[PDB]
Amino acid sequence: HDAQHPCQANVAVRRELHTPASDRSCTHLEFDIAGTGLTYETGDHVGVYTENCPEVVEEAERLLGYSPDTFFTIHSPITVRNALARYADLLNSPKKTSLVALATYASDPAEADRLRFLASAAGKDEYAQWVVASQRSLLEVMAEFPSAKPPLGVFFAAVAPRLQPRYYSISSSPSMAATRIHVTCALVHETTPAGRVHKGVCSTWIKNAVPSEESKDCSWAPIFVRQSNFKLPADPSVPIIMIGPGTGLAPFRGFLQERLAQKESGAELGPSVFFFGCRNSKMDFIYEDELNNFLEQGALSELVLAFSRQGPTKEYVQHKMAQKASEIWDMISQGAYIYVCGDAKGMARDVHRVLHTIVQEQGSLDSSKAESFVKNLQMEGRYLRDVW
Ligand SMILES: Cc1cc2nc3c(=O)[nH]c(=O)nc-3n(C[C@H](O)[C@H](O)[C@H](O)COP(=O)(O)OP(=O)(O)OC[C@H]3O[C@@H](n4cnc5c(N)ncnc54)[C@H](O)[C@@H]3O)c2cc1C
Ligand SMILES: NC(=O)c1ccc[n+]([C@@H]2O[C@H](COP(=O)([O-])OP(=O)(O)OC[C@H]3O[C@@H](n4cnc5c(N)ncnc54)[C@H](OP(=O)(O)O)[C@@H]3O)[C@@H](O)[C@H]2O)c1
Repeated sequence: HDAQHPCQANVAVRRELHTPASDRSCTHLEFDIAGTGLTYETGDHVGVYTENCPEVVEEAERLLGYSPDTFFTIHSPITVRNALARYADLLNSPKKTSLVALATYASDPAEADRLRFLASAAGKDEYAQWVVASQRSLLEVMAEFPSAKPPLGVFFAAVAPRLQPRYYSISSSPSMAATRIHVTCALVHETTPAGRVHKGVCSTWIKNAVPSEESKDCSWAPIFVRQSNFKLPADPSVPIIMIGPGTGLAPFRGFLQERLAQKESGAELGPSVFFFGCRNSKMDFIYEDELNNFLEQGALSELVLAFSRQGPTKEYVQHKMAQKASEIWDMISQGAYIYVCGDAKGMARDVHRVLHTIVQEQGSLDSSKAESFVKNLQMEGRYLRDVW
């Protein structure tokens, strides 16, 4: 019932979205909010509190040397083991103030000197490479310096920051489902430059959550809702363009549920065009069936697709945007809103760059005018991005 403070909501359904032939995974999850004061609007975000994997917690317990059977008041009582699971960010990289604190408690002079060094101005380049670039966890830094043994209070006050909640762009509309909060969540699983195997904290928890639809002893999590400006226009007559691939599809599923929801009790839809992208029609084409239904009805006018690993061609959403550069510019002159959701470092940037180019050819403006023009779709509120 608060952004800072969560509501114990349960997991009703949890399903894999990829096919058994997919090499990756994407979970569809539904939070049951019946009887909770939680309310949400299309395009809003849901924050989720999660916990650490037990192996990671155990490595911390090894390193810290506490009795897990100690109870204590995190600034009502809790055990060391549960505090590490739910309140300690163990896997991100220690800030410099956290290294300072470890050094204070490092009984090896050389280890204590190295910790203090990495936190000093003199050590900034080294910190950037050995800690940040390599994505070394608090648990690794601590193993590198085993004489650093901070007391329980310091550890939670200065060494480990709290385990932040993870945000997901809600993928359902309240009209279609006012009792369920829908999330679409890619399983994260990387290897750091230093070679640590990292399981995404919240995306692994979601992947393995037990839903009430398969057992009574079901999973639950403290959730909460964050209002966003990623909202549909006032009236359906306004034409809209939705661009996100992969999990960038999430908000638009709510968008299409909302169009349809209004559509049953309302006016004709404006043209809807959705650019989707994924690896293979037979692997990660999440929500395929639902999308064709949205087409059979009037929810979405059209669904361009981009498959980047299936077939000879590496097709991306922006590549499918340039081919359709004529129709979308017409959409702009008709007053269309444009939505971009998904990966922020590559796709959004690439899509942003493509957008600037399309106006030049289909608008006859120079680079500066195009830039100012696009900047002005943003200010007007017609160009929206939900990226991460
Ligand atoms: C507004 C918003 C909406 C979102 N919507 C969605 C959505 O709809 N679907 C979805 O799947 N996700 C979404 N995300 C992203 C999501 O919130 C999480 O970031 C993502 O799921 C990973 O969560 P995780 O806890 O599992 O991974 P984490 O455990 O947080 O890991 C995150 C990344 O950090 C890397 N990492 C590991 N160790 C280190 C280190 N020491 N230093 C630096 N980096 C390290 C990992 O390799 C990994 O790539 C959204 C994010 C935002 C902000
Ligand atoms: N390499 C990266 O830096 C990168 C990019 C995106 C996501 N991720 C990670 O992978 C996980 C799943 O994310 P997701 O499901 O949204 O991503 P995804 O499934 O990897 O991406 C879906 C589609 O987006 C395509 N794509 C990749 N780069 C693109 C670009 N620059 N422009 C346009 N399209 C592009 C992918 O192509 P290909 O995959 O065939 O290249 C794929 O076809 C996330 O946890 C995320 O952190 C990593």
